[PDB]
Amino acid sequence: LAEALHDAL
Ligand SMILES: [Co+2]
Repeated sequence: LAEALHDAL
């Protein structure tokens, strides 16, 4: 999750 969001943002 943390990484996925880091990228999406
Ligand atoms: Co990434």
